[PDB]
Amino acid sequence: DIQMTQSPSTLSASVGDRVTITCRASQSIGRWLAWYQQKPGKAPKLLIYDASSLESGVPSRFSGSGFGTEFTLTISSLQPDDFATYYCQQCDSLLTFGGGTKLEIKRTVAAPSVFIFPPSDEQLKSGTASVVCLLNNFYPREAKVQWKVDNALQSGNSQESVTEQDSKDSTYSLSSTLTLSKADYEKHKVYACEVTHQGLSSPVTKSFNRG
Amino acid sequence: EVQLVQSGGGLVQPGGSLRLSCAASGFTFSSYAMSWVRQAPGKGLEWVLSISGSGGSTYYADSVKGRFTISIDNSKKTVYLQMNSLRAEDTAVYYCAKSGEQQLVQAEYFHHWGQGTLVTVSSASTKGPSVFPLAPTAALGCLVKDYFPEPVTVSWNSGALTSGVHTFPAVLQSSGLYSLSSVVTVPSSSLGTQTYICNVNHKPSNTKVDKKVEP
Amino acid sequence: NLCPFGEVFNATRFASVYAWNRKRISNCVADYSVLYNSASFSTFKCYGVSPTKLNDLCFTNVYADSFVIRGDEVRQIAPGQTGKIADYNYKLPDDFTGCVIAWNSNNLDSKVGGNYNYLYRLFRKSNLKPFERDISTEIYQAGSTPCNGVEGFNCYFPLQSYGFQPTNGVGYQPYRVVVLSFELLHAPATVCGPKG
Ligand SMILES: *[C@@H]1O[C@H](CO[C@@H]2O[C@@H](C)[C@@H](O)[C@@H](O)[C@@H]2O)[C@@H](O[C@@H]2O[C@H](CO)[C@@H](O)[C@H](O)[C@H]2NC(C)=O)[C@H](O)[C@H]1NC(C)=O
Repeated sequence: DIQMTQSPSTLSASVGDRVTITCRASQSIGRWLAWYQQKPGKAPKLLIYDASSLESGVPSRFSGSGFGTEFTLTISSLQPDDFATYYCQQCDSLLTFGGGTKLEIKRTVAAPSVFIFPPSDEQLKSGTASVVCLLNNFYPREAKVQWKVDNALQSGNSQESVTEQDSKDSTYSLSSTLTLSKADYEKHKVYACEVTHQGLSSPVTKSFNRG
Repeated sequence: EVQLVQSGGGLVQPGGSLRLSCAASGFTFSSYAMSWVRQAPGKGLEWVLSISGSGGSTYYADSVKGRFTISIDNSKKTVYLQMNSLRAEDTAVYYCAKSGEQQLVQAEYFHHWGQGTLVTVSSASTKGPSVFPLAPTAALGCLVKDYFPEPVTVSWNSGALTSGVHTFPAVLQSSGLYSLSSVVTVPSSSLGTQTYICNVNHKPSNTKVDKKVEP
Repeated sequence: NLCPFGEVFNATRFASVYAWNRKRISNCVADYSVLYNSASFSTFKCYGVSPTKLNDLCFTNVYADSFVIRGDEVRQIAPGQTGKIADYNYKLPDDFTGCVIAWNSNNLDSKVGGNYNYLYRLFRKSNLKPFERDISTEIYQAGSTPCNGVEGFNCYFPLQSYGFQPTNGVGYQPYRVVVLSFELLHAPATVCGPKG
């Protein structure tokens, strides 16, 4: 098959900037290449095809270039509507897409307010225990959370969820939920979530001791 | 104007069958190769099938080859996607897409898209959410756990408090049920004065649960 | 005003020969010697004219028809030819005045896996007249079974896909073609060579 690899996977820019996202093809695909834009939960929109042809009714700030293996999409003077995920696509051998490049709003660096929530008594009657670590209104999006029950490791028991970039402050928020059985939950006392993120000099761990 | 109107879809048991429709107007139906593209929850785009303007050439992606069928009804200007032996990895929004000029036989590019159709492949049965307090500038919230199918709509104090509220993307757990949280960071001091109620609604099960979060 | 032959010769996409494109060039100056040497042309055959002599004439209109055919069919793009292309897709008149220009476009128009979107008409009730076109994609019903727009038994799609792959021998690789024709009428437009 022909694989498409886009680069970078995420890009941060401001209104007015000029952006350049790249798409590399495992083999030469000549001019058989197109770019699309997708907002979350909406149909993609075609922007460029045949490497360099502008689709009808697409703003001219969008241009495409490349022939063979290395392709480039260029937005000259960015605008709000342009913040989106972008996919390239080849049609030289069947039809495959690239993984996509997310284009996000650049804002000033902010640290997350890290909150920890023990499982409620109501749920502990259910037989399971959901402990929730919350990180609120941080930027950039990258942040690492890890749980330690009695300073252990916790693996495969946590799941995270991240909002999209707010429109007000342009930050992100994230939840990490740790689901354990009431037996294991009642079998230790030191529950902590440790967060590292660029707005923090040193990682902030938030914790409690059950009971 | 070119329009692609999609019909069908919804929840289907694993191994089941389902057929999707795409009703075309505003262009010459036989002048363009037609395609389906899907997007699995939180992933990018996957081409699955195509058919030529004349109906005489069909092209399949291997992940659906042998299970999915694409077909044409010219009098209705409609594209059908017949899906058999459905697996869970087939859960996705399915897009109908029209190709461009000089693309009579092969789809090259996708110049017009349908609005998308959720196909959910799961053995789970409909269930209303359990709601648990996330008790506490401070933060508090509401854990919305073990519901199916999506969606659930949360609001705080009947939609009055919308400042500083983040309701997270739901996660589908190993049980096949969904889970999500809705948080609110409120200026403290109100921790002892204001009274915070969260408002969970799940229409597929006609369940309405309002839970009071307090210190 | 320089004639926009770049838009013709260098178009990213080219028409299918069955749906051959025509562009009218007017109100401009063109150097046809420069055009002759602008690229490597596998053929460049003129009738009634020549590049060097075009550079000294003015015409009312120049039409540039363009399309893709396979290598061994370029020779059907000539006055008085026969075959599938000349009969059913693109027909020059016996008294043609202009130039036929072609070059190998394997790198641009083939696909690893085949390009079936370049087509030619395989049959037609009667031959094209000169510069006539036939763009119908209608299925031909050969029996009583209705086709409802679908190929099948007794239901013949009249367009054949070339299916261009880079591995093809030279004669089956795609060629882009531009046919320049030259017209003098009692009209106000003028398309002139540099010394006309
Ligand atoms: C068709 O294009 C060629 C090439 O043009 C250059 O290469 C392309 C890939 C694209 O990037 C163009 O924008 C480039 O300008 C033309 O050949 C050039 O002609 C100019 C004079 O007009 C000459 O100075 C250059 O050296 C030529 N370069 C090459 C590589 O041949 C050609 O003239 C165009 N055809 C017509 C009919 O205009």
